[PDB]
Amino acid sequence: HHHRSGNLTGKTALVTGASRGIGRAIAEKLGYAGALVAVHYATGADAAAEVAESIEKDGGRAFTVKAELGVPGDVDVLFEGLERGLKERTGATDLDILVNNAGVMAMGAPEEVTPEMFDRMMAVNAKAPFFIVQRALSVMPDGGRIINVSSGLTRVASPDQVTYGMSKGALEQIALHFSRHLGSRRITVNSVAPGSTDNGSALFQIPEVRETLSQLSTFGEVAEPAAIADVVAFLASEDARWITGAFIDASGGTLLG
Amino acid sequence: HHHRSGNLTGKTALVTGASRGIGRAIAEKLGYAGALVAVHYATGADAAAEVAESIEKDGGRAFTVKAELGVPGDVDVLFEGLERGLKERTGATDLDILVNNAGVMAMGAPEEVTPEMFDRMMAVNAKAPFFIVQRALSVMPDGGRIINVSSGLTRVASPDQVTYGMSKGALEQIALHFSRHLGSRRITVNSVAPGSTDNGSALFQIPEVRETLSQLSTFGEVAEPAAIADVVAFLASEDARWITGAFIDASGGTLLG
Amino acid sequence: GNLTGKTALVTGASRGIGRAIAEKLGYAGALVAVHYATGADAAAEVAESIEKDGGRAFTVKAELGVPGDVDVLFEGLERGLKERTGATDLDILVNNAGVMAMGAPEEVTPEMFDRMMAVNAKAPFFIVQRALSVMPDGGRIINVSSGLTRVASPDQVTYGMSKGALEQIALHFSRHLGSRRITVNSVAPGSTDNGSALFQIPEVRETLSQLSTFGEVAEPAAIADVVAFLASEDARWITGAFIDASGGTLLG
Amino acid sequence: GNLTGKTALVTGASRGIGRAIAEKLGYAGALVAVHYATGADAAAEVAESIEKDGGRAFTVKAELGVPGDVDVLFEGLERGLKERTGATDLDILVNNAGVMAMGAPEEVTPEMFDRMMAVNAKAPFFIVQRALSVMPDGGRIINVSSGLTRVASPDQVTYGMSKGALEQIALHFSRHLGSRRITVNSVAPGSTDNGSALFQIPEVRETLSQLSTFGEVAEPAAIADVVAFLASEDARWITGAFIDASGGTLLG
Ligand SMILES: NC(=O)c1ccc[n+]([C@@H]2O[C@H](COP(=O)([O-])OP(=O)(O)OC[C@H]3O[C@@H](n4cnc5c(N)ncnc54)[C@H](OP(=O)(O)O)[C@@H]3O)[C@@H](O)[C@H]2O)c1
Ligand SMILES: NC(=O)c1ccc[n+]([C@@H]2O[C@H](COP(=O)([O-])OP(=O)(O)OC[C@H]3O[C@@H](n4cnc5c(N)ncnc54)[C@H](OP(=O)(O)O)[C@@H]3O)[C@@H](O)[C@H]2O)c1
Ligand SMILES: NC(=O)c1ccc[n+]([C@@H]2O[C@H](COP(=O)([O-])OP(=O)(O)OC[C@H]3O[C@@H](n4cnc5c(N)ncnc54)[C@H](OP(=O)(O)O)[C@@H]3O)[C@@H](O)[C@H]2O)c1
Ligand SMILES: NC(=O)c1ccc[n+]([C@@H]2O[C@H](COP(=O)([O-])OP(=O)(O)OC[C@H]3O[C@@H](n4cnc5c(N)ncnc54)[C@H](OP(=O)(O)O)[C@@H]3O)[C@@H](O)[C@H]2O)c1
Repeated sequence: HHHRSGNLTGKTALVTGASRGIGRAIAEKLGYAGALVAVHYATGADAAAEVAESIEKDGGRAFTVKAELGVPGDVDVLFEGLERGLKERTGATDLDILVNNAGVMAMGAPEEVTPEMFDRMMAVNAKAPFFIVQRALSVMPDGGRIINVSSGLTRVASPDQVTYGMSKGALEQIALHFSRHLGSRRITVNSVAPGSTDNGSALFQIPEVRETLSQLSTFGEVAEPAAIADVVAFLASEDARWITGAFIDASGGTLLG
Repeated sequence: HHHRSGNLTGKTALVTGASRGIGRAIAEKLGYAGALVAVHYATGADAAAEVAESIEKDGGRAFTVKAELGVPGDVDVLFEGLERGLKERTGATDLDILVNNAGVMAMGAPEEVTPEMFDRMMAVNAKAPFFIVQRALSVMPDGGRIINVSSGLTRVASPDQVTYGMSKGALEQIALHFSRHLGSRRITVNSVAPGSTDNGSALFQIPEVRETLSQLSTFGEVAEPAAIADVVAFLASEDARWITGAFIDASGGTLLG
Repeated sequence: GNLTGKTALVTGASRGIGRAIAEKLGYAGALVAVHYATGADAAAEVAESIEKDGGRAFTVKAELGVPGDVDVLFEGLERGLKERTGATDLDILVNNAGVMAMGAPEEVTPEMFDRMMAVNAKAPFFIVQRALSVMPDGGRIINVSSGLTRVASPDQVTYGMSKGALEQIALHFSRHLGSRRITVNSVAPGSTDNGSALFQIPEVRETLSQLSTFGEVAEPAAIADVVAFLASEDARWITGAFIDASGGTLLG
Repeated sequence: GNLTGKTALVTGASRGIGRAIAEKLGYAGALVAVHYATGADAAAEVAESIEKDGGRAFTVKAELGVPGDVDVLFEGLERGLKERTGATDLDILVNNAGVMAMGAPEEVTPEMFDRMMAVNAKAPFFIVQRALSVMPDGGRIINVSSGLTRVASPDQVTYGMSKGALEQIALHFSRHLGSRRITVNSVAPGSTDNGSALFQIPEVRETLSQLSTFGEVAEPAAIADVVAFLASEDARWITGAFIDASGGTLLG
């Protein structure tokens, strides 16, 4: 197996929800840069394997980690798999880069939202990222990186996605408070807000929604996942060392009013 | 019983957590303005009665409603009591003004936050306000008002209150998304962000915290609850008809950097 | 009313939003200085309307954006306040006067830029500066901005720049003046019918109405009611703020 | 590097942050126009440093904030680009040049105000305007603002106003230029050691260091690395943004 070197050679990274979509693109980019990437998934193990194998065929290093998030024991399951894999491959449990990308999306009348729907959105999109950050701190060296994938919908009124917006609003608070907490350790903590992005899902196959999504960006297109990944990879690098506690707009001009 | 008239005469209002602190001040001000005020509480029934009686002795109309928020059946319990009281006193269940003020606060190391602590903060401060709004829409006439009491801590990094900050970040999203949803009904939906406010609690009796809280405002004082209530009462009035989807900074210059 | 015994200057009060603000502050009991550049008869009408409804008011001419402007304004203001009250004290300052323009960004000239900045940002700064010498503790400074500082509008970029500058006044002066308990805030109206012919053209009115989540352009009274609140003791704990009075124009 | 074949103008590149930006863009492969007002020898040093490390660069003199400034700048720039590349195409524009000042708000003069606005807001607007005629699709406009647009700083209110105006350029022009895929963004450095004597005074350096959550003032390279990212294809989906490169100065 040939080894491609890059700016993140020697670093380790966890990307949650890396089996497809934006997460996949993030893992691929971090892997290309030289980071040993833990490609996390809930149930898409074949997709996750494809990503990890892609990273390795291109000269990188990667492995998959299964953990359903939003249920009791989730963070323990995640970190058992992560730390086993990191120890096997590096001799240590150190985690340099954490990308909280896994999330769920939903569209529906606000009048129809149930308490169970609210709990699930909040459990996956806000609660799990908090507890993943909390657990990561015990193994993240000084100079680390935490990047939380939010949404432009925290700045664009979208009644049919209020629950989702609430969960991402909570997510964004992680960067604000933890950036200060972790300043002395030089761990940067930032939110990245993608605009509408073609994740290859069934919902993007629907003509009615797909038509309106393209016009949200000032560029008149939805994003390719790679356009979001390139921003995350920058934040994960030395070049973004003076950026912390920030909201980074990667929406292609969706937040212009 | 003598009747004092004001700008809100004929209107009805629910103020959650109106037994003490900011909520009490809000109820008193809305009552003085002529609104029939439902003074809500969880367990401080004697304090709630004192508030309602204060409102009535000053020429207004008020009654108390018990509901523990953040538990199954909470919104049903709340609205059973509210609607019974409104029907008894007005012949209708119409609710003109909704103030989501009830909330919990906590200070502690981020490393020590437990999942149970997170759930409770989110259940009371974000989830319950969402479901209260959802339920209120079925009884709120066009021209109504929804005011959510947030916190300046959504804009000031405060590691020992990250969980609280997350919950208020979620809360703030309610005004953004619902303002658009409800535009055609002319129901305004806004967030108000108090700065540190003397609520008469035990925590304000502690010298160490009380000293640092006073210096957060550019005025070098903590707020009196009445200073926050006067802002809420404005938002509840006709004079604030062109304000919706807004974050209203009632922090006495706490958010200046 | 709640401003009885207070004095106020409302710049650009001869018409539009400023006229509505003057009328509202006067009704609440403030002695209002009704400022104008060339609209002397319209200014006189506003002052008379305030008097007619039981208040006190007078007019003060000053063309803003030219050398000597703030001197002219404050000579007229302070003389008029001293004559009427026995003091030059100014409790409430509303920087409302402003100019608006639409055009392709490629056609903006340096002269157009200077004029916009001179009236919309520079004059408000020097008016605030001069007002500090005569504003008692518990005073109020309210700057009328625009929602266009938050909504990308290429045909109004120079106006946007000027209002972005104006908004910084509240940020920095709120901290400077905290110990005097003078609040300093920006109010951002949405599209508001100022009585100009522009707003009577159906196609233009329709387009502008759709900017608000309410599907209407504002009446000036809707903005004035917000300003009067900020000028009152009810807004004593609001300083350094951006107050969105746009009818939901800033929702994305 | 990732900017090979691209051309760039960095205003105020003779020293400080602009010098670091020029050096970084040149290392990435851009032909860099190193602009200055009076620092000709320092500008020459920067251009030589770029050449020495394998790149291409040249200097262009223009005093900004005076009549004819943009004409002088673009005559020099376009002639130099045409000579070196055969075209006047400008891919990357960095409005970095700016003036800073501290003093009591009561002592600010109209002349001080005009100078600050002329250099920090007006010249960037007219530079952008002129650049549109020679910027190809896929270009980049990056305006260097300041964290002080978000941190109340009474002794720097006029600077704050000027930077608040500057920030509006990205908002409005991002929408104007979307169909050309030219991104327009503001970068906000925190306190950054620009090599001036101010930063060698221990007491001042200590105070400024505490503004960042890292307890240090920035090296110019930390800011330049952010600008170089924005100038690259990696930032193609960032437009109309405020990018906080302040080391956690804006946390409250
Ligand atoms: N697409 C957009 O337009 C858009 C816009 C803005 C922001 N975002 C945000 O970007 C992130 C990625 O979005 P996307 O469109 O790439 O998502 P997507 O294609 O659905 O992919 C979701 C990823 O998250 C994982 N995941 C979902 N639920 C999980 C759970 N409960 N536990 C563990 N993993 C779970 C999935 O794993 P499996 O494969 O195992 O199911 C998958 O890898 C999300 O946070 C989303 O909110 C997306
Ligand atoms: N104090 C500050 O400095 C400050 C600053 C910014 C924002 N805020 C926000 O302002 C709001 C009021 O704060 P405060 O200081 O006035 O509060 P406080 O004095 O503790 O009063 C809390 C009120 O909420 C009620 N409540 C608490 N938990 C409840 C629950 N689970 N179910 C139903 N009611 C519950 C309490 O009812 P009982 O009397 O029955 O217990 C009480 O009426 C909160 O949303 C808080 O987050 C406060
Ligand atoms: N209308 C809107 O949709 C809208 C929306 C958002 C914000 N705004 C802001 O609200 C404020 C008032 O706008 P408006 O629509 O009411 O404007 P308007 O109807 O055009 O009235 C302009 C007022 O300002 C005065 N003025 C203009 N230039 C002046 C100068 N150089 N020196 C002294 N006074 C000058 C005018 O005095 P004369 O009568 O003597 O000419 C007049 O009283 C402005 O700052 C504007 O930017 C307006
Ligand atoms: N340093 C900080 O802490 C800091 C923090 C935040 C933002 N900023 C911003 O970052 C940018 C660069 O700041 P810096 O600290 O690197 O500044 P600096 O060390 O003072 O360098 C100023 C540069 O701008 C040029 N310049 C100044 N006035 C000019 C004019 N009227 N016409 C043409 N060029 C002019 C100078 O050219 P000459 O050499 O010919 O005089 C010089 O190259 C500025 O926009 C500043 O506002 C700085």
